[PDB]
Amino acid sequence: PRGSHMEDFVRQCFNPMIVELAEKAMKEYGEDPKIETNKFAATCTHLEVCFMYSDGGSKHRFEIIEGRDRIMAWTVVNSICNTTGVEKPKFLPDLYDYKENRFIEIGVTRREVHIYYLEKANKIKSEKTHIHIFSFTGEEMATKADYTLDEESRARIKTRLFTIRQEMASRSLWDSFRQS
Ligand SMILES: [Mn+2]
Ligand SMILES: [Mn+2]
Repeated sequence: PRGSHMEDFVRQCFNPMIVELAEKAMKEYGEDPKIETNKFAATCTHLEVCFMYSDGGSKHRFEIIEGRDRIMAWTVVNSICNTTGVEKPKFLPDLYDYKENRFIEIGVTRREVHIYYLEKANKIKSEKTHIHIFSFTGEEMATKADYTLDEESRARIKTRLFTIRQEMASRSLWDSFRQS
């Protein structure tokens, strides 16, 4: 195959359960983790960030949409919309907040945080879908300046993102990863 250094780093940087879910998500979209290795790394990163995020709240706060099968992911969205009356989002969100009663779109970008959110806001164009963006530089940006979780839970996410960046840069892999 294509013995890429990025593929072997991804498999040692993320735990096997995350790597397996990212592989299933890329193949479900008809893409190869062995060839498009940058999206392989990004898919694993978005996955771990979403799971660290759901771990920050109370025991029953979040329903995790990301990481499920696409058909079942929309099934839980139906049950949430049909039991709480919240409008149906057009695009698949990542979580649902049972405390604040809204869906959450979590993004991870290598550019400045207001770039990615500005694109996500245009694409979403829903209504109450909360947007929370993280950067690889340590910045974050959320809708209405409402960051949902307290500072500690968001801080350890920022620390992990910068650790992944350092490990990539130490392997001469950060430059190509940033240009995508
Ligand atoms: Mn998602
Ligand atoms: Mn997202």
